[PDB]
Amino acid sequence: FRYMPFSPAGTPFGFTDRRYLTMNEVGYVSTVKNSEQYSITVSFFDVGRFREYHFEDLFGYDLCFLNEKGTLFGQSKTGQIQYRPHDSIHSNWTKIIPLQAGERITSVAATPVRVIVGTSLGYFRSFNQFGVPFAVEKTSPIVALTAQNYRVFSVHYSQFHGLSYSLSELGTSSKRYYKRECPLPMSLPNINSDMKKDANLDYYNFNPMGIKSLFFSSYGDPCIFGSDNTLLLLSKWRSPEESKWLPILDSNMEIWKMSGGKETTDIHVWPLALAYDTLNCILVKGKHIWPEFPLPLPSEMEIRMPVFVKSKLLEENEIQIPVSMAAEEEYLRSKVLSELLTDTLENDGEMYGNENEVLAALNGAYDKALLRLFASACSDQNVEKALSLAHELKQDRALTAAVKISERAELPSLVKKINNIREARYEQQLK
Amino acid sequence: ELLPYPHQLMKRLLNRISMQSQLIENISMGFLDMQNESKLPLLCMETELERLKFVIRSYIRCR
Amino acid sequence: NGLDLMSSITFSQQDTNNLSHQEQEYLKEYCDLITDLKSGDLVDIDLSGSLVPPSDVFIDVRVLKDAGEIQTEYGVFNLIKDSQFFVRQSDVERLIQQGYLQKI
Amino acid sequence: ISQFSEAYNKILRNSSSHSSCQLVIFVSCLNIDALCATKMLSLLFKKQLVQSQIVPIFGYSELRRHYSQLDDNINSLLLVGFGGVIDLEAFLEIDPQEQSFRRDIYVLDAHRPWNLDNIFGSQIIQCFDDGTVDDTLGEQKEAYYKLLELNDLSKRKQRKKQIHEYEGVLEEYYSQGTTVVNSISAQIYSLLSAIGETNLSNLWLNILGTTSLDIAYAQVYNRLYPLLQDEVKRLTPSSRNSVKTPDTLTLNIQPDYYLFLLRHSSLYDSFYYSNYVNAKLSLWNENGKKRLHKMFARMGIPLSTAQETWLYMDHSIKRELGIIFDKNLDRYGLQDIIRDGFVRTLGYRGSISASEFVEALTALLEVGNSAQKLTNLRKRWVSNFWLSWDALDDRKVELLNRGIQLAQDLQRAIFNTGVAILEKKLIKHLRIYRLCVLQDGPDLDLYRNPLTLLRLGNWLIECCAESEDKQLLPMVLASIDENTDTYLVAGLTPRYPRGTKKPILNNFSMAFQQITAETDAKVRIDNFESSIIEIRREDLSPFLEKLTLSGLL
Amino acid sequence: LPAHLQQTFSPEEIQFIVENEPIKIFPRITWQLITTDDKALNNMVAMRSTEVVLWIALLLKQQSKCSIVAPQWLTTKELDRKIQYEKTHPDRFSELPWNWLVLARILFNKAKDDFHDPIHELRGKIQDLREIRQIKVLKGLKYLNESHLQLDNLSLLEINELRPFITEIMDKLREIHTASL
Repeated sequence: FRYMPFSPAGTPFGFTDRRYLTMNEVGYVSTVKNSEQYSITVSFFDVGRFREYHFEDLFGYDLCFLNEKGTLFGQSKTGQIQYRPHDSIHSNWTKIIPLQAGERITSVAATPVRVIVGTSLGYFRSFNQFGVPFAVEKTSPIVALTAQNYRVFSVHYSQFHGLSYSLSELGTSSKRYYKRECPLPMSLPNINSDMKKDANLDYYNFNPMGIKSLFFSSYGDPCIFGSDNTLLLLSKWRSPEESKWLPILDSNMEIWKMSGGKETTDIHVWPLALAYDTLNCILVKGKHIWPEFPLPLPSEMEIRMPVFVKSKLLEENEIQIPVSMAAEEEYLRSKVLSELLTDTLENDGEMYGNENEVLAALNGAYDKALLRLFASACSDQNVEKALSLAHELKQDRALTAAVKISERAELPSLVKKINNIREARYEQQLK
Repeated sequence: ELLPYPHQLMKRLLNRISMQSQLIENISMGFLDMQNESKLPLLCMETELERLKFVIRSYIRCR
Repeated sequence: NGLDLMSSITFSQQDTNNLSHQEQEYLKEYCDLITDLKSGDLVDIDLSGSLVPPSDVFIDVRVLKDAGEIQTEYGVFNLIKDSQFFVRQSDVERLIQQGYLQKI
Repeated sequence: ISQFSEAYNKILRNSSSHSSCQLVIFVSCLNIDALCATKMLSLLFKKQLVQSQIVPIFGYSELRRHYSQLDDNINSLLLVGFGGVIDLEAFLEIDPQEQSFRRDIYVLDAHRPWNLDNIFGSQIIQCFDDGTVDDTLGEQKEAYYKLLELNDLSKRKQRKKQIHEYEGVLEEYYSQGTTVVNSISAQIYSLLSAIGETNLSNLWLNILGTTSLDIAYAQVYNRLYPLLQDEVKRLTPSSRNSVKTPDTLTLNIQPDYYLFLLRHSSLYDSFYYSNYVNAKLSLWNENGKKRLHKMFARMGIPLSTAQETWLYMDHSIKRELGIIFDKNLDRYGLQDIIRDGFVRTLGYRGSISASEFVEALTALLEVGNSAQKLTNLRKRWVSNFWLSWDALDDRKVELLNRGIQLAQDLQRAIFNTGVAILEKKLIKHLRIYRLCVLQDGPDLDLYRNPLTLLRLGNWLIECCAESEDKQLLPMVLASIDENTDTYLVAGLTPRYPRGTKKPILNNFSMAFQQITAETDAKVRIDNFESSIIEIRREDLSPFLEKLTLSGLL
Repeated sequence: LPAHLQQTFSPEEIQFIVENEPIKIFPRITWQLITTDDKALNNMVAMRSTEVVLWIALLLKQQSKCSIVAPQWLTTKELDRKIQYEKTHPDRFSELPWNWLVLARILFNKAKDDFHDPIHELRGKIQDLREIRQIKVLKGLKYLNESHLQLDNLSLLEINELRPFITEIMDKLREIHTASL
């Protein structure tokens, strides 16, 4: 199985002689080939802070990774790498990584204190910001890399194995592992016989794994977005035996609801950045799923839990969702977000300074959405289902509101059951 | 025809337009003495007062 | 009503500047009255011009047909002949109505 | 010594206040490239939100009456190309006041002779010294460096001769002719790329100034044939045509000709300046007024479909000239016609290249309007300069064609008298040069403003651009319109028929120092460019007698 | 004492009452705003919405350190459904953004080169809708009764343009109706 050079959010050439090297929340890096060489132009979204520049390439650097401090270039054939800092304090440096026959650089990464270079045979060579070489480590072949200023996240895959994930940190004294080669059940792309004449064949040839984009969240949670169009977020990463992947977004249901129940395929989702509530994307309209020259304006898309029926939405009728049906989806969305925000503040603390107002508003909407399902259970005379819903309340003021819904529904036995929960929580609080 | 001149609210903010003119009066001068950076917070404050000052300029002339 | 050398209401229609000279004392009794309406405001609000609303804060302005040194207040702008500016908004309002600067 | 990013940030913090901390720039109007460099600098200062003040100065003697009299707290003066030759610090006294000084100018000089004090011994003159010349007279590390500090009867005697050895290398230097080696378009556009601002308007702007020097030198822009190519490909907006977009300003390349302004119009008045091209061959009127009638009146040139035939289906005929001159290539071999060139479009409103575009800017700068007449003459050229600077918007359309229809009569005006002074036969090769004095003809008014005079010479240097295998020396002309015989006399450069190997810049400015140093009997060098001076009527005849013997080439 | 344009507004201040309405942005930057109607924030976070007033954001776009999101009805796939509810209803105009015409003209000066393919489509999809409104307005005024009208959905601009004549015709005919008795 021949490998391919992978980059974050990279697009292939297609039917043109120009393409994008990389793309992220900082900006985008594109190249223009005019019959003999490549012209790399790096443009940013924030014109005020940094200045747009360009240069001529004489080596053909196709591998790139962009962070807040510099730009790293790499060559998959000769093994020559180059790091270019944006500020004028540090000078440029050039070093050539020795590569054997067959072995090629598939993915590169750059942090401000460590340099990560990965190969097709799985050699892990790490360098610092000054160029001092460290110990050489031999592991599984790396096909995908992502980082946000401190850690190394590697994805492994071979011909006699399957997709996995590893989480490590390059400390000052030694390498410490949070997660060591745990299996990742991400679905592989199913190329059929009719795809050989399709116009989207060029995207899968440059990226056989189907990994469109992958990045870390604003609060430190690992995220991945494969070819199955489902956004996966890693929950409970501080505990290796308790780590779980939770799907909180799906593009396949959002396109059908916004288009009025149609079956078109000209609308897609390209992930750029996600800071706990909205995935930034570009609405690409056309046959190709990859962007080209000039980028449209970014839109906002809030996350939604993929829990719907298809036959029930047609009978009840932009497609609109009723009150009663949306209470189940609001309960699932708020429960996942409140648990992750609580563990982040008790272990890492504040990051922006306004986390307490977000947590108070999220916990208030969590108890309010549960009361809508609680009112529906009392109307259908199901006293037993209403008892289990009362135990999921967090705030003490939510238990008082549950009594008033029960008295209005003429259920005196349900009223006394709420008071037993109140006496049990006060006893545990005094221990 | 003419309407009752709501004098009560007018003098209430007529104190305010004196104050923020004096607020930016010192804090620019504090920025000159500290200049041996950000040019945002001056320019917005300068334009915001005069636009409200523009409104009452028309409002008393039509009287 | 007074923006730059007000009482020079001369160089202005001499064949009728004796006509309205009987009306000048009527005219200046507007002008005297318009002064105390400028001062009798308890705060400093302009009543001399600036009727069009402002839009932006940076306006390219050119000059012609004028010379000398003017604008002793709000920083001297050092007006030389036929030389454009690029300034903020509120300064030129007392000069465009004066008729020294020409084009916005 | 001045890294390009450093001076920008340094000049940022020095005047960025919202008061009268006004930095002011100066520019000459006597040069086209001097304009276009400044225009792009202003607009980035707009979007970096700083207050400014722009003043033109047309005269070198005027500089005292525009700076040295009106200053209050200007810390940041800026200037475009004025003092490569004469030292301004000797021209204007500035005493050292308040090592970390209180007011610092820059300079953006574009000329070949430099001034050693302005780079070495820099305390207020922060010049643009970055990777422009790495060999800034590299032998100077001991000449002035031992001139600064200057039994010993035999030792100091040798030491005075070493100073005299240093004296000669400062005597042959500061005695060279001048050009512009590198355009001011090249520097500031490279500076902005170090900052990295992507706008095709900039890429449309910077190529204008280097296009202006296509008629003054040859191999300066021959170095820039790659630097035009890479940028239009690296700043590729699109791979497709993506048609019917009224915006987006698409950039391409198309071939083009010395026969000029064709895409704007007139294959009719091409007939004159086709004979200009045959004035580059062997004639001015005679054979061509037969010879043109094999290649031209082949098609009668219409009235309505000539809006379409010499706009559109002249592409069948540009191809046809393209398949005429390929068989005029191994046989004629005259390669002043086929050229690579550059073009732009606006989505609509016709295709306008940059070859003809510099032509409209020259003529529109010209027309478009004791010692009491020169003041009312000098107030004109500043004013009509001003209506050309705003020509770089889309907002000027029906004034853009005004210069266009102005240009195609001015050449018809200038050729009307050039054919006269030929047939008068008043060019006399005396010994060194040729002298011509236009004592009086018709229409003398269009020779006060000197920008027409270099073009008249540009036509006149090419009448003598035959073989001429001895005496390749340009001319000196003479004309007078106004009182007291002002006589804006000027010199030209010799030319090469596309074969510069010999270092031919100028010899006259060396002699212009000599005659000005003799008697000061009403001679003037108040005009800016050293290639133009003035003379009195009774002094031009002893001028040449001083010049026919003083062989300084 | 203007004495020039008194009975109506000039077209330079009708934009002045609409610029003081807030919309949403995408911020980029990190005291800041004490402008008596401020809501200054801290180090502001990108990839998020915020109700910000308009005129400061236009000034924030000239220094170019933020970006704008268009309002939710500014796609071409949305305006088409407006043109069908009116073409079946010649009685009146159906559904109105209420300040749409002055909103686009501000939005076409470095607020157009941000959005995803609006040229040769959006000015197509607006200038048609201007006249369809004013074709509707020509049939309405022919049906003029005495002292009672029905204008339900009009932009502010046509209100500044129907204004200075619609008064004095019905006012001058108010005399001959009333002074007859």
